[PDB]
Amino acid sequence: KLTYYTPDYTPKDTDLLAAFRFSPQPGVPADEAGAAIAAESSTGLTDMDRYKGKCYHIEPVQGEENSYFAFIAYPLDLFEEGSVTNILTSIVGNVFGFKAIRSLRLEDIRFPVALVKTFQGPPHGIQVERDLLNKYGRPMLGCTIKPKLGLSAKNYGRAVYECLRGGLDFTKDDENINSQPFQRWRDRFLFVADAIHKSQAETGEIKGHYLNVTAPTCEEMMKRAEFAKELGMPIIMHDFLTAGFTANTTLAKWCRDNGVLLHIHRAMHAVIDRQRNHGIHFRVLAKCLRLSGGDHLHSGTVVGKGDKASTLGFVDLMREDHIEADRSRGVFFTQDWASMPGVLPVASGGIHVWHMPALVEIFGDDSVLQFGGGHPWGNAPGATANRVALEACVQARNEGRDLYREGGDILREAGKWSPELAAALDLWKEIKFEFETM
Amino acid sequence: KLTYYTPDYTPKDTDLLAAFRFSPQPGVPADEAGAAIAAESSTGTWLTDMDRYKGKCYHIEPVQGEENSYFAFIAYPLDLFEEGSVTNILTSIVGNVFGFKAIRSLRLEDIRFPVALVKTFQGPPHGIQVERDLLNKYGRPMLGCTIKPKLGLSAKNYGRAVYECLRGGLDFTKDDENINSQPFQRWRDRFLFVADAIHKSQAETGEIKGHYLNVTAPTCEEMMKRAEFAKELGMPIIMHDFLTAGFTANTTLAKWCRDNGVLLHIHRAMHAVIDRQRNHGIHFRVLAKCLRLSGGDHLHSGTVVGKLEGDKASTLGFVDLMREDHIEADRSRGVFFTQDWASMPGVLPVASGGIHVWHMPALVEIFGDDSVLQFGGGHPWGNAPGATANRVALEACVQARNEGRDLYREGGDILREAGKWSPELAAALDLWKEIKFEFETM
Amino acid sequence: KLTYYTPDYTPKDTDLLAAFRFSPQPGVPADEAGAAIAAESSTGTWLTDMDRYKGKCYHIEPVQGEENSYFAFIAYPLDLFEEGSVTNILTSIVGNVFGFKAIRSLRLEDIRFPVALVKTFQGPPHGIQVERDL
Amino acid sequence: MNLKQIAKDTAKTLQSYLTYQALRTVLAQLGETNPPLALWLHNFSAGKVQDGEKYIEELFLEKPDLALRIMTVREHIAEEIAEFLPEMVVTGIQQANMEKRRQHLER
Amino acid sequence: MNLKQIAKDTAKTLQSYLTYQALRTVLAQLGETNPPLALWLHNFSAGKVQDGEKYIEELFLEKPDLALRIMTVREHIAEEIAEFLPEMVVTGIQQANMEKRRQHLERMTQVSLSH
Repeated sequence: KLTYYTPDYTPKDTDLLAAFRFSPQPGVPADEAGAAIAAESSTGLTDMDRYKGKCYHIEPVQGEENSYFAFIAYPLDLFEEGSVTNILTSIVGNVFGFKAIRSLRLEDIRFPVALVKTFQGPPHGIQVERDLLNKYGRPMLGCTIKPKLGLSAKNYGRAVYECLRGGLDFTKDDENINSQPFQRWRDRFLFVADAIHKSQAETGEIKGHYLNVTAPTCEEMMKRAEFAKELGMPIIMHDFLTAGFTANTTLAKWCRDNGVLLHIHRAMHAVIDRQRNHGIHFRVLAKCLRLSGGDHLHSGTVVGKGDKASTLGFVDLMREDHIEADRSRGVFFTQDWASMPGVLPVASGGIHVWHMPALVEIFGDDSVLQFGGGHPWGNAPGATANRVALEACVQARNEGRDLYREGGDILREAGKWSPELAAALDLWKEIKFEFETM
Repeated sequence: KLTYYTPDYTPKDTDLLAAFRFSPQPGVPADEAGAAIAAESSTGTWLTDMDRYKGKCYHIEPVQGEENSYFAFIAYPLDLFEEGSVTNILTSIVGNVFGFKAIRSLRLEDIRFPVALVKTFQGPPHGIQVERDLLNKYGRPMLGCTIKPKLGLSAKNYGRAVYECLRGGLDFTKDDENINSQPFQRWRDRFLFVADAIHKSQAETGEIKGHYLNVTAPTCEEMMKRAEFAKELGMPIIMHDFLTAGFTANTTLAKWCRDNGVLLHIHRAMHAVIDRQRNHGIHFRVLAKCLRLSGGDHLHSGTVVGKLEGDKASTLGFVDLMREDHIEADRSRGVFFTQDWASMPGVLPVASGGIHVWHMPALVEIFGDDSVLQFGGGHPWGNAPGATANRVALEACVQARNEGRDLYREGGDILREAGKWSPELAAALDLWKEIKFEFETM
Repeated sequence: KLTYYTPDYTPKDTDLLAAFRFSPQPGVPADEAGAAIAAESSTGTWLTDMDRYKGKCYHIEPVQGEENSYFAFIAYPLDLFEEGSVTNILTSIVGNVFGFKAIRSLRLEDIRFPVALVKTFQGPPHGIQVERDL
Repeated sequence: MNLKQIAKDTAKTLQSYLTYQALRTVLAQLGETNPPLALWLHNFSAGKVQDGEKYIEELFLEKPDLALRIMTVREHIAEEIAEFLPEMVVTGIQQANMEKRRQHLER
Repeated sequence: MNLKQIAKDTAKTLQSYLTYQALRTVLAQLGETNPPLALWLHNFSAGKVQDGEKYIEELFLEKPDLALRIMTVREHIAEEIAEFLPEMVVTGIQQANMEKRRQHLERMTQVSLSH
């Protein structure tokens, strides 16, 4: 028999817990699978009983036939402190190649408080960040320039200025822009710096741009990050996934040392988190970014797509200090963070203005509403439209209004004060379906 | 009015090319998909001549047999990509396009790196040819082995086991891939004792010995701290988990290696998360071209005998892809584009795990001289005899090949004969009372 | 109205704990002492939920035999303390509480470092087992 | 008399509603794929939704490709969710009838 | 394809439409017993039929007997006509879709021959 499947073991608080979903191959018993997954990820003069990873509960995912949830407990000694990399390598390294499994997917991980205490986490995080940006009482506005290259840094710089002066809080570097032949990075930085300085002065509001430090080598990434620091830039961005966890963990400590906010872009995530039957779900990765270090993280749009139930869950996970297990929202185990600070979720892509009151009610004041492209009047009026729309919503909420059944009016009303907001709303003649009455 | 699907465009040599396979959702036509994939990875916004920067989807074909699966070929201007940066290449190609609501599944199959771009990367810190001259090992594959178990073993003792192996006639030894620096085996100590084993065993065998030291760490700072110290001990080789550590961190390490003339072993931990499923993700073939580019001298290509057919052809293909300088496009081996490397050195494929001695003749006939055949766990007499067994089996195999024998048809005998000279090899072979199926006759 | 003496509080695992023994001056009741000691080492000032940060004195007992000597148990939130810093731990626990005019004498007897805090320290550079192998 | 044409009309209604749902799918799929066409479609569709069968006829005269596409989508959604609706509208009303009667019983 | 969402909506819409049809049943039956109420209910519900539970919440605030009556009527309707539904929708959609493609094929060949 197997000593890697222990159906009676109650997890010690100090354990690291993992929830996997798998389909075993025709013939393979579930307990064997859960145990091999346990064995391989952990260990296999045998007072080894300390270090072995134990598989302590298996259950069938309701509905889905040939689907099982396996819970595995890991001792606090298996993992290098402050290493998200080693955490992964120990958990995901090899268990995904088993010929006895048709597919494996990592759903959730409970990081014990004793391990969490060995990570810096966000270099600032929600609470602090506001005190620094002086922004309070509303979600923060940002937006993405379009297109990427084909714009001389002088123009990208002019385009950025248009947006920040239009009444935005942030603008963003198109994520596949590091340093290409027709937009070398240092130039972009200069002109973006100048766009912040101008627009901030004229508005009397703290302005930002997520400068994209992501680079080939660590050496190079620091060169960029800190020349950005030289310019007095408040925020830089990083593609934590395609760059790598090690490379990031690094940048995040630097950010705390230099008091620079960190915007994390989740490039490449779809390659891993998309498929239900195989891979790592985003909720895990989100926790690991919180652990590595980052002040913002694209939690993706909510209003497109189930998506909802599962998204709200990990938004809770990257924001709160204590998170109660609730399977219906995707929360497999209760999670403490022991005063490690929260990461601001970022709603990106696909969203125009009509979505505003939804986005406010779903996400609340601690979120970044990113608006990548296009208003019939240019960047500045687009930025103004989107600001008024937001201000209108924060106040409508505070007065007590229902942002779902009233969203329509709230925007049409404030629409009669900003002609820029008026033209934005005009662009989308809405579709409602009524059934044939009378 | 879709300028992102150009069926007539013949690619320039300086272009980057990419072959995706996808399942379009009900309703979506194939050309709508390939174009969107092209747009998103490149410009994607929808007075200038933008044309230069727009990535073009230039050919679409349905997968033979498979229904609702298509291959999409896309060309990318050399200007889209930052130099030496695989990170940027990835973020540009695999960054977003995988999330499309109009796509059931997407899998990246192959990439043609243009010579013009290949030239902007350092590649392997040394590569096959150099490394042979460095270690003085020629005319045979290289023998390594993994120590089991992981933790629950002191430095003094891990080190002892490493010595036992290397002294028993093996080239290499390796850290378990989840061994970095834990509450009961801090790296500084693992490094001290491993170094001692190498020096001793090396002097005792009169043969160059090495152990892959796992410098994989939480921060670039820490990762370097270790490599720096492995250097200080005069170690000839370190290992690094390029995937879980990330490509940026690696590119960095691979340069450092060339500067300090330290060989760089590359373990692909967590590869299976991406490369397993036929219908979604990236194929290891790509990640291997990437690992070649970023940097590294060895790379775990997995074994070819545990896993069955179709891995075979596909694996043979990408072994060639990381070894050779020019690789003809051959669809049957899973090679979508002809790849050059403009004299960028080759990576030694490493055949890892699940393989014992019996596999030896097969492994040599498949991988040939330029390979690393890892052997982790277990011989009835201990590490050294186990090592000797494996070593003699190999020596016996090479010569049998050089004499001109059929390692498939004669593998059995070539081992049985050699076994009459090494009792250690005897014990090992006799441990596997092998099964053959004959149908009933008479 | 003393929120620094909580006789029913069961300590969390992540808490720091401390056992003081003290001689209270004539007149001072034991619960007044333990609470003051708790307050001073923690917040001590006397719209938020401060409760998290207030260190609680959770048990008091007289020393067997010795008259006018009591043991005072106090719990400290994991958040009160800087990581790897014994200095800070000390300054927080033994910094001030020893000077009280209402106390004849104070002696710190033991501290329970929570595993969660222990994990933030490097500890011995090698320690028994390693050093033997060294 | 009732149930015969009550269900007859409800079928024609469901038909029309899935067409709207097919449209909103093709909207989102185009939302990422072809913003220009997505924009056009959305504006053209506004209000029309009422009758599902009349809508395809109208869309056929403008851009026939898109009319065809929605037809295949509505067909796909019907075949893949139809069987499950009876076990939901009934148990959805039954769950709403037991819950609202609880509110009346107290207040 | 986000069918989990598309199912729950068709359920809530069908439920909101079976609330409207329950109102038609009580109206035509109460049209013979109460002309003043047949006009009273017609006035109160005019343009409020687009949500099933937003309609019931307001009718509970007016006449609790009328609110419970619709609740049992819509209870009966779904328990009766819902079983035959899917068969009708699909075959209905497939009959129509096949016919619209034929009409498209006839409009296809009429533009083919004139070319």
